[PDB]
Amino acid sequence: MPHAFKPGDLVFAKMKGYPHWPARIDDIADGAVKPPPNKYPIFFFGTHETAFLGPKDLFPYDKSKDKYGKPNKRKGFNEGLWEIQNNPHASYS
Ligand SMILES: CS(=O)(=O)N1CCC(O)CC1
Repeated sequence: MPHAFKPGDLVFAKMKGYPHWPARIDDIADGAVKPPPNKYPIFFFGTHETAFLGPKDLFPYDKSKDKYGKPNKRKGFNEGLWEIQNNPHASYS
């Protein structure tokens, strides 16, 4: 059975107006801004941006890759696909 989400989990993250996007649950660094209650820090591969999202918008990567892991025109997406597949736990600072 599933556990709750935890830092390092790989997902497709969905925001309004964007296709399901390769992403990870981030850690919060000591001294860094924490997300709101009930939200996780989501690092989106390719664009390297963070947003705060709840589980409803988070699709586990293994299960979802066959549907969502196809090239997309949007900026950063295809770079994103390479990252999540090839070095999803790397520092992208
Ligand atoms: C799916 S995306 O384009 O990487 N996206 C992440 C950050 C958000 O605020 C909007 C842009």
